[PDB]
Amino acid sequence: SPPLCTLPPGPEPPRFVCYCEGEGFNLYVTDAAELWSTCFTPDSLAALKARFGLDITPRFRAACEQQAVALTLQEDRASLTLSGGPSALAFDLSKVPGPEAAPRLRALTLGLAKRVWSLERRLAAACPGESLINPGFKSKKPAGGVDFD
Amino acid sequence: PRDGKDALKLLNYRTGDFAMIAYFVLKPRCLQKGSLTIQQVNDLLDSIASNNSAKRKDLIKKSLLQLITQSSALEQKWLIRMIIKDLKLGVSQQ
Amino acid sequence: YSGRDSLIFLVDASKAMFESQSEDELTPFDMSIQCIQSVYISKIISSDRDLLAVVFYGTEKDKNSVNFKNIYVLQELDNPGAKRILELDQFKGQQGQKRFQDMMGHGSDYSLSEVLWVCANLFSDVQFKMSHKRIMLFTNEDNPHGNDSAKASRARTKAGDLRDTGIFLDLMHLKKPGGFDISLFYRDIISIAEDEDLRVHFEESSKLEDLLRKVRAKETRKRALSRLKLKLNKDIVISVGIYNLVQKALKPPPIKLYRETNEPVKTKTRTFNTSTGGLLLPSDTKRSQIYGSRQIILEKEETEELKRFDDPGLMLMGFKPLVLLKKHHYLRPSLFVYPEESLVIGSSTLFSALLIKCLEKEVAALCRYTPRRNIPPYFVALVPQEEELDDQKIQVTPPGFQLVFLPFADDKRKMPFTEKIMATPEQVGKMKAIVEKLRFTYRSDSFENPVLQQHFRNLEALALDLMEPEQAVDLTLPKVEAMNKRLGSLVDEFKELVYPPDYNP
Repeated sequence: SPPLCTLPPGPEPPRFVCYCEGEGFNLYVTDAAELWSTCFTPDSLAALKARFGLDITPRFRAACEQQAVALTLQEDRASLTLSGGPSALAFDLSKVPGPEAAPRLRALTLGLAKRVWSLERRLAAACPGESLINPGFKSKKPAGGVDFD
Repeated sequence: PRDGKDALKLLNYRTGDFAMIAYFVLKPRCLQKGSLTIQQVNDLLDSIASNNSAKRKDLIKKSLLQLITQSSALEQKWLIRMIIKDLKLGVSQQ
Repeated sequence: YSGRDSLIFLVDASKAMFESQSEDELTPFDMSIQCIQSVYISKIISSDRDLLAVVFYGTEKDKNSVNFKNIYVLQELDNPGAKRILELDQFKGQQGQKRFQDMMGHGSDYSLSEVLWVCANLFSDVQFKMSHKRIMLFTNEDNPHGNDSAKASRARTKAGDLRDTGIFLDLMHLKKPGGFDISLFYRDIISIAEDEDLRVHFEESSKLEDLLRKVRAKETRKRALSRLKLKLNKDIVISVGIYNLVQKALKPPPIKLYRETNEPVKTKTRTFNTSTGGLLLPSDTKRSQIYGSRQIILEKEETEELKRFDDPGLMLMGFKPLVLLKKHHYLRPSLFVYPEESLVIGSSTLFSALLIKCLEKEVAALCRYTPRRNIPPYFVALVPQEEELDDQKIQVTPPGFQLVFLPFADDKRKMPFTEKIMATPEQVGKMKAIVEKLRFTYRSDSFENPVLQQHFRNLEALALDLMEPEQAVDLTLPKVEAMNKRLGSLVDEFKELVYPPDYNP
């Protein structure tokens, strides 16, 4: 159950959708046309964890369920604020190239469709040739001699 | 078959008596009507006892095979109980 | 396959089996007797170490180890012989049919559970190790227990017990007036039921024709001639077994019998001094060779030591392209080398790697071969063999190495000098036409040894006291009649082109 959230989630149609995957895990936020990813790396991830004293996945899921995620966009930069723990955590993202992202949107759409189908289904129910005389010896055809073609 | 259910049941009788297990095993195999009289059964038992005294198990095996092949499952169970010397008919010897 | 083969023939003796529908058609009982006799002959020739038994059920008289009624055990499990064949033949004819009826009887009730029980008892009475336990049921009836269901359940239970034990049963259904329905009652008794063999059979079983097909050839079980050692290096070593996929067939050795009583006679030999008249042993003898006037004396141990170069086994030397292996450089039949793995672990993987690499590179491994101690070494070539299987996944060429002996210089002989004479194109074309006319497909088993077949037939005639031995047609003849009829005028044209008129070959 990969956590995800939408903004706005109220009666107004959502504009942006945020999620996480592959815990090179990077938070992906998309407007269905453009994307923003953290592009985390093991060294950068370790440095961030040390700075914040650190898994973020449980906190991210708790915020998404409680809709405690704050978005900000400015040109190609995006800022996320996550709340629910002792101290809110801030993350930055840059506009990932479109050519590299197109497979990402395709995979996200396919996974969303699969999840929709699965969750709807779940909610609905709620030795020829062996010689007979000598076993173990293959039967042998009688000698036909010379049969001209 | 040594590994067949009947063999293990006969061997693993929790050393529901052995006679009942033997009767259940022999029910699908034995006949419906025997042909041995009381005198023949007594003679076979006497032969088995004498051969056991004389240390000759071949004759014991032959007599047991004859008894098995010429009696019905109920007869086999009653013969087993008689050999074991434990009937428990519900009425005392007195 | 380790052990012997046990076969029990169950021949039903009901009234229906003793009646023939149409004229010029042998009764099913006689057909079963002939099939049993043919199987006995085939077992005697191919492998006489097997065990065969004959049991009749449904007869008035009874002969069993338990005294079961309506069952007769004509022949207990024992090696086949001429006496049993003659006993079976005694019932072959109509007079034999009458003899069987008089001394055995027919038309009596029976239980399939009883016959299965006596068959199992017979199987359990064999002290030898039995590799295969088989039963053959000759009966034209398909619904024997149609008037009783308890007997059907007893037979089902007995068949299940036999199947669990390891007994393999077949039903050789015979011709019936109405028809045979295997699916009715016998479907649950046969060890293996084929989907095709489900419809009603209005004719004889196909297995009968195969059984009646007599086979005259000794069958030898797989056996390694020698578990030798292949040494790529003084430290690298593997174990490989040697087999003879092709071996010359020799008639059984004769035996000396006493004319007066026809009993085996023991043959013994002795050596003694003409002067002392005392027995001598090989250790009290010397070997002498005379060259002109000189005499050379060596002990037997020294003579054995003469032909001693290296320990028995195979020693690798190198790899040679297959093109250098001449087809005409043949000295002895080739052998088969296959990894053993029962002596040194990890040899199978090395053998497989070597095989695949040699196949890829098309290179044969040259080696020095010493089959046994005190044997001069020879040079052999191991050619990799690719596992070849024909349709329906039946192996025809196993994977391994083909060991071919490379002739030595002494083994080669020089031919006399001859002057080459090229043939003109017309004569070559005529010969091509003749060859194309005489085209024919060749297979490894397209011919039979006439001498061995004739010897087997003569032995059969002598043993069974037959009037004459059936002449064995030999396929090794060239049947000149058909070749002449097919060639036509090609031979005359070729003779005119090549042979001068005043030649008279």
